[PDB]
Amino acid sequence: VPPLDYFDEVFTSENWMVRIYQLKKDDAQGRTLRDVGELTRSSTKTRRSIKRPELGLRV
Amino acid sequence: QDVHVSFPSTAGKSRVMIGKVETVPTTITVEDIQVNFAIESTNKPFQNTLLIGLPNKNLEMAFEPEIKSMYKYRIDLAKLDAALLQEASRSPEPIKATLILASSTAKPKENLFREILQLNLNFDVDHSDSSLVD
Amino acid sequence: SRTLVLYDQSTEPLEEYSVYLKDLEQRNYKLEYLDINSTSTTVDLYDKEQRLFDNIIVFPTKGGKNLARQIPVKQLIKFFENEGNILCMSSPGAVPNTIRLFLNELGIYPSPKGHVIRDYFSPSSEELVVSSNHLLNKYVYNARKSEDFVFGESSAALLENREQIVPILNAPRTSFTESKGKCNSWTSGSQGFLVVGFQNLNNARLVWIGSSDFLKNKNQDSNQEFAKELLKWTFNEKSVIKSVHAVHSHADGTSYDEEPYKIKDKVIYSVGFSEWNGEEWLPHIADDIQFELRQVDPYY
Ligand SMILES: *[C@@H]1O[C@H](CO)[C@@H](O[C@@H]2O[C@H](CO)[C@@H](O[C@@H]3O[C@H](CO[C@@H]4O[C@H](CO)[C@@H](O)[C@H](O)[C@@H]4O)[C@@H](O)[C@H](O)[C@@H]3O[C@@H]3O[C@H](CO)[C@@H](O)[C@H](O)[C@@H]3O[C@@H]3O[C@H](CO)[C@@H](O)[C@H](O)[C@@H]3O[C@@H]3O[C@H](CO)[C@@H](O)[C@H](O)[C@@H]3O)[C@H](O)[C@H]2NC(C)=O)[C@H](O)[C@H]1NC(C)=O
Ligand SMILES: *[C@@H]1O[C@H](CO)[C@@H](O)[C@H](O)[C@H]1NC(C)=O
Repeated sequence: VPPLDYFDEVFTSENWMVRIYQLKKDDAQGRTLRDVGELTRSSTKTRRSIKRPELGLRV
Repeated sequence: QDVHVSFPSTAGKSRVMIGKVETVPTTITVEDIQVNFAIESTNKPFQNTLLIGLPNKNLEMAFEPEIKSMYKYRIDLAKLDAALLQEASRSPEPIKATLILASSTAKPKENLFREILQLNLNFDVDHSDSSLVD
Repeated sequence: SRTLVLYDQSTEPLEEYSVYLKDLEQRNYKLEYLDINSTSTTVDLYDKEQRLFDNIIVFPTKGGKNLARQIPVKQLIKFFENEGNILCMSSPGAVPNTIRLFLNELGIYPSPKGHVIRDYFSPSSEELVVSSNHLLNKYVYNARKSEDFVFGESSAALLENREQIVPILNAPRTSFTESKGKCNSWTSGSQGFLVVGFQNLNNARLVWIGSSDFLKNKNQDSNQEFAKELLKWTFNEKSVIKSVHAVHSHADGTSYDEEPYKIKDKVIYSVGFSEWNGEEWLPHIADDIQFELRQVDPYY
């Protein structure tokens, strides 16, 4: 079972019969909510990686 | 000195030609793949850039090849255009191509910055709900 | 309105940025000087989930373990989600590491060290001078007449296409960027930017300047006006907008509660605005604003 990023658990009953999840409010800086969870969850993969990215034109 | 050629090698029915309409280039000719080869004109090496786009909307992109002699500046109108055409097709304005050739030696006269096409294309407007325009 | 500066002794003196600082003190701010070449932490931005300083301005350092000891990335994020304001700059001779990863995490990409821009059509061949007909945005600084801003050796940035980017100044149309090699590696043309800004939700602003010698005492004659104006925009002192209460009712006096709406009839809608120039709230006049009556799909 992989982890979810866009939701979070709020209440879960006694014998695990009803589970209630809540939509997580949107990111205050434009970042996709998968990328911030991957940044927090995995503090490995450190590197220098000086290379220019492949972007489109700012219109 | 050197000579430089140019050709789109497009994937559509577009780009009718107009032409050009201090250290000037002489002329441009069409051999009608679909080469638009000019004649020799030079000032200095070490800087060479072809600019396609329009500066009224501050939107352009740069192509920098060399095969050196002679140069090749092929401009694919199928893959190497992203959102310039979708601005170009709403309000009909001719997109331009401009040649930059310069270097550091103090020869102000020997510098080259002048557009040498005024082309006009009609492939398709074709909004695919591509939001990243305005 | 407690600020907090970060200066490096080894690269520049601190008295070289003098005339912009204490005029900054004149409208009742309070500074806080803080070294990076003296080994004692003493900087807790957040204490027991309470943020202390309102503002941060930094100065260009040569990387180092000291800046990573003072503030790493996660305190900049958690500081910046709680309405703190940042003025930060870099240099071609020295780009720090955590600042570069913080800004790449925001959405603007500055060029690393060794890459420097240059122009072969400029009227002076030593420094790099940009004319005042490149200014994109208008609500931050509006150029009254023609001016010529002076930079030194400087870096350029290239950015993404988000809603929140506010670019201020641009590169000349005949520029490029070189490393030790021979090309236009990082950016080329007028797609490099030299002063950019960033607003966000829960409104809080930061600015990036791509040049070291833009706030020097020796260069104060040329660009004194522009620098003061950025220093007002960044600290939430100009161009803020407040919204007056919005009501809606029947065409007549009766409110919605007393007669709830039928399938069709006549209503109206009104709203009001206000703008703060530093001292008073004044009325804000704008030609276009719009109303939308949507269910899942706009109707009106
Ligand atoms: C049970 O549940 C269902 C799901 O919840 C309900 O279904 C929904 O119903 C609504 C309306 O009943 C649907 O809205 C439609 O969408 C169609 C489809 O267009 C296409 O939509 C797809 C996405 O699905 C999109 O990718 C395509 O590009 C394409 O647009 C659309 O043609 C309809 O017109 C309407 O779409 C809009 O309607 C709203 C207002 O209703 C406007 O904001 C918008 O501009 C647009 O067109 C309008 O058309 C009106 C009359 O048709 C007219 O009054 C407006 O002025 C406006 O524009 C006009 O356009 C025409 C021609 O272009 C001109 O002649 C004219 O001058 C003017 O310019 C919705 O899609 C649908 N949802 C799903 C999932 O199917 C269902 O109702 C419910 N049953 C019930 C309640 O009984
Ligand atoms: C700055 O750091 C260097 C490196 O350790 C040190 O030698 C020097 O004394 C420090 N202070 C100044 C004023 O240069």
